[PDB]
Amino acid sequence: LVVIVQADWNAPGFF
Repeated sequence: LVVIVQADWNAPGFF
């Protein structure tokens, strides 16, 4: 749900 690291549930980051 953030921008850093691979990608989360929707956003391109976990951090």
